Amino acid sequence: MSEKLRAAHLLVKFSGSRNPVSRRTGDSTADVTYEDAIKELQKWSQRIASGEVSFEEAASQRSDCGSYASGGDLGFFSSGEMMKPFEDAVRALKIGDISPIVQTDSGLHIIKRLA
Repeated sequence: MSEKLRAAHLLVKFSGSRNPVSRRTGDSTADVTYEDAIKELQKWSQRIASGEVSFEEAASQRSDCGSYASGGDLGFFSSGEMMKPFEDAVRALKIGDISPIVQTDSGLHIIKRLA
């Protein structure tokens, strides 16, 4: 029951990740690798978890995905409406839970369930 979900996600792009331009670089993220990207995502995913910054604060600046202008959080969607490894993580956490560094087609993600 209840197919509708709400979640917040961050997206990091890296040199060669199909699209070498992040909202965090604006021009190109072709200088940062998947390692440097994980190095970065793991810090924001850390701070968001530790309480240094909120997902919103990190996402709006760092996330290359359109949710940068939304606060990282998305609206309501039907379970399975996202990406395979993305939704895999979303279902793997409840409200208030954040997922470990999950890579995707075009880069890196961390997601937390809002509802």
